Amino acid sequence: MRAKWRKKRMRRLKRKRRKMRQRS
Amino acid sequence: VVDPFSKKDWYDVKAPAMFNIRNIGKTLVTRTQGTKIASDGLKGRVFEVSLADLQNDEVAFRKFKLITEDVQGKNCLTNFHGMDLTRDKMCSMVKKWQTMIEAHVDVKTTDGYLLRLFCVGFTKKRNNQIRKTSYAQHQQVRQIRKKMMEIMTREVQTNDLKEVVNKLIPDSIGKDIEKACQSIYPLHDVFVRKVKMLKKPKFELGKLMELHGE
Amino acid sequence: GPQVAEGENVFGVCHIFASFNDTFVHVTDLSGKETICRVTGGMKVKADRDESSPYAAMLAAQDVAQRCKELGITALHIKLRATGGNRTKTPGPGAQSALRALARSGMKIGRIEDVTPIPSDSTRRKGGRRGRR
Amino acid sequence: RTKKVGIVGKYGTRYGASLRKMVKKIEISQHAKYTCSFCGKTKMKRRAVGIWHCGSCMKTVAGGAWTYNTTSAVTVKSAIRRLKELKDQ
Amino acid sequence: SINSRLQLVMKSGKYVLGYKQTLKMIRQGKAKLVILANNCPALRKSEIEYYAMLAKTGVHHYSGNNIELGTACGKYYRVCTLAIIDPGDSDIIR
Amino acid sequence: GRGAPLAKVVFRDPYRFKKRTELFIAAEGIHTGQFVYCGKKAQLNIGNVLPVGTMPEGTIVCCLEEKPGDRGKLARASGNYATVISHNPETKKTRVKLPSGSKKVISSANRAVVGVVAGGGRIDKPILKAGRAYHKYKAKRNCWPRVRGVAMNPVEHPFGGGNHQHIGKPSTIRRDAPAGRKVGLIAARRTGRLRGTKTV
Amino acid sequence: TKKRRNNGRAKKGRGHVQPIRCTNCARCVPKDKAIKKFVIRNIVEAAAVRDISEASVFDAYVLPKLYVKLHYCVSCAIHSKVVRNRSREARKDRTPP
RNA sequence: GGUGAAAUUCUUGGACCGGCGCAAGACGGACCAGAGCGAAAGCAUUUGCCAAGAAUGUUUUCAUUAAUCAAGAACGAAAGUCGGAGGUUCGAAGACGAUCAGAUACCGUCGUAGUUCCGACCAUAAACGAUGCCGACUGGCGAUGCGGCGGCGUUAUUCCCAUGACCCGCCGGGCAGCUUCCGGGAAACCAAAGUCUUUGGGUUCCGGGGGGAGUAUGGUUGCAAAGCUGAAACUUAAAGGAAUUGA
Ligand SMILES: [Zn+2]
Ligand SMILES: [Zn+2]
Repeated sequence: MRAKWRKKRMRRLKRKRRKMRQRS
Repeated sequence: VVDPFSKKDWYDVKAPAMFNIRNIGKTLVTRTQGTKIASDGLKGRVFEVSLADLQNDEVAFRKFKLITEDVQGKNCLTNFHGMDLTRDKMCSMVKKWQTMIEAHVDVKTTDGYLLRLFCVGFTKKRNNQIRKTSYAQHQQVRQIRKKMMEIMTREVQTNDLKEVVNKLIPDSIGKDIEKACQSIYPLHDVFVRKVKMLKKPKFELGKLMELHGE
Repeated sequence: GPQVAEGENVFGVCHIFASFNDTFVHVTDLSGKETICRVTGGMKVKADRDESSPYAAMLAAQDVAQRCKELGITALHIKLRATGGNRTKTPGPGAQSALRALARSGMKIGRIEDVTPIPSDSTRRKGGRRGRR
Repeated sequence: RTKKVGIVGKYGTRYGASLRKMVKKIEISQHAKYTCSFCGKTKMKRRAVGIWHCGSCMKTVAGGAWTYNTTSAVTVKSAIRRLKELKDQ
Repeated sequence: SINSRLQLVMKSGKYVLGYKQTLKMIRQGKAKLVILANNCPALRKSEIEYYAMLAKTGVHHYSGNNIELGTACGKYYRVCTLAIIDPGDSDIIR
Repeated sequence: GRGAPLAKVVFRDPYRFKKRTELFIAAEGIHTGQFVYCGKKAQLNIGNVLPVGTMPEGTIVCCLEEKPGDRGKLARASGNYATVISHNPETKKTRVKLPSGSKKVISSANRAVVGVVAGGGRIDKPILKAGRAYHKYKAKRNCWPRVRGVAMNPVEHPFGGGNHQHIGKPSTIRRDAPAGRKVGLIAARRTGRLRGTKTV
Repeated sequence: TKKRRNNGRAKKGRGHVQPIRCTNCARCVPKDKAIKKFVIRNIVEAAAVRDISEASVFDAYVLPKLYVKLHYCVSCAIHSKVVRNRSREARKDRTPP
């Protein structure tokens, strides 16, 4: 994990999490 | 197959007869052939003629450009239209740790020629001076620039294109500005950076013939 | 050619546009409105690689000298240009060799100028700003 | 009374939020009263599209569709003045 | 600096604001300077200049409009025509 | 039916005692009580009518004549204008940029009004309503409620019919197609989303 | 730690510097931080000047010079061999001779 | 035209070139630097106008009116969003051409959004002096800006003072090196990163082994992307800083 692209992956895991809660 | 060096003819260029060398060069031009005009085609041409070959004992870093006005048979006439000091001189007198002052002004002469004059000044470090920098304050630069504004207006507005070009040939305006500015700050490299026109009156054969025959 | 005495010289202006890819030597009358010739390093060599090499520039310069000697023009002033504008202010390698041949061929060369376009500040410069190759 | 809807509260939910937001800016400018440059009174209303009237000095001016002065008009007027001055001097 | 001189006429001098009062002052010789806004009606501007020519008094054309001339007089209303009766300051020059 | 406001201008007849009334396209900025000037010696002001030959380059014009002697044919819609590019005094021709971006060589004796047409920005506001669209075209012509050919039957449109709502054939049609066949995209040089600016 | 007190560039006072493209790899680098040198090279190589001179018409009055500005960023400054790495007391130096 | 070397591509309907003009919208090179101004982000063509400010000077004025600061507020590189003006040059996304086993990239040519101005959002960066503000003390040497003071002389306005400009200093406010066994520090290095166990001038923000984790959840802002506030369970004996000699 490079610092920035770990941050990008965490953001993209967060965006997927938000859509799951929205549909539920 | 056909070489275009025969379908054209050469004319000799003559500047106004107020310089030292009238002959400048021979410029080829196409024949009329019943469609185009060689006189109108040669009109609007501009030959750049420095003072090195325009005179014989003048500076070699002042370029004079001349606009054609009329054609007399095999002859081609010209007229001063603008000037610019060489950029190889330009880059050489600008150095480090010094100050430059510009001033641009538009002045119209009585003949109807609108002229935009640029003047350039540089602060002079004295012989004994030892300080690394020689800056002039914003307040001194503004009044120095105003001085070049007023001096150039006086020396151009009241003089014709005849007189103004005769004044710029020895660069007397650049020396006058430097000496007058020695009161506030003596200056070392002072000349006129550029002179360009903006408008012209109606072209007249009488004026051009008078200039070329005087 | 013009009808002039042997004691005088046929004068004209010459521009040497120098770049790192292809040098350009071009000769016209004083004003430049009428045109005498143009030779470059491109027409010299089959490969586009050596358009900027000195050897092709000398062969191109000899092309200027012989074809302009045929017309009847001998004396030429020089005005130098780099790529100019935004690109480098430094003339490329194809300037020394081309000027060497046009001096060895016997043509007269007098005043020298630099009329490279030097902006107060031109617009944004191609490339972008990051990474190389 | 409202948080953000302003003048487009008359449309309720009946169109998109973005369409109501775009028309909000235009409807404020098309119904505003501007200061008259001729008499100085703030009575320059809009009669129809492109027509602006002052109810004090009774002056009618051709203007913009929703605003009194379009940016294209100001630039053109300033440019024509420059071109006219260059012709004269 | 015309606005600073006008400010000192308001504190110390005498003046009339508005078009009807200046015409009265011109026709009875009490007007020393007359100031017109730039958006004054053309007919009214010409009439005041004619009244001032007959009464031999000066007309100054203020740079701004009636909204800005009134603000220059310290007032919260528009002023289009004003006449100075007594300067009290150095506005006599022009 | 016309977004651009119109100006009623009264002139004075030079041959008999009578005042003439003209209906101009109102250049943006003109006002009631203003004096407009028409001629070759008219000054360069917004609202004046001048030949394009006497106009300098870069001048913004509206209600431009396509051919000399017309009464204004180009740049007449609201917020539209044409630009003078260059003149050719030898041939008495002038190049003008039209509001579509096209470039046209016209005679220099063509006249035009200095400025832009009033009422610009009209297309910026969304119509927002079927009713507002209805009122817009009630003043123009009977064209507004547009049924789709795919929603029609094959007897009234080439795109009608089918058990699904589909065109069934390429919608790009040739220029020489008959009248009842020239539907869809007539002589399309390309289709789809544009990437840049397309011009001839 | 700080390898360089200067932090590589010459900018200690101001906040920003306009970038200049590298000659060898075409990479943007701040001007003050890049290795910038003035190169004067004769148009013709010193050994090769004579061949041109012999064929030259001019009475030894023409000596054209090619002057080209040089800009290398630091990643390829080394490859060029310019700016070879210095010793621990070495860094604190200047022009070189 | 361009590459280490090659090309896509513009090209006998005349590109490139040189000369004369016109239009477009950006940006102000060499001057311009351990120099100035602003609370910061920032600020460079000439000119006019508006309002403001530091330092200085003062035998003027109020006479404690005093500084960072919970809560609360305003401005805030660049990028991004909405909206309206034209796209000159550059240039995400994207496309095309080379280079290799692959090249989703570096190189070249275009190129939308963007890069421009205007109104409202967005509040982030290595917003780094990786270095809070107010206050006292605490070596020196050669310089720069401002203002004030003294002067042998040189020089221009000139014909006197005077006004400019150079040189020598002094005083107060600064941006600053450079040396230095002041000193402190783990050292690298620093007159503050000193006066610190011989520990107290005032006070705000902020850290408490490494991860989990700037995550979950709640709240709030945003058109979205996301921003602000922000855990616990569980898991690890090291992660780290500086410096020593080799490679
Ligand atoms: Zn009114
Ligand atoms: Zn590099």
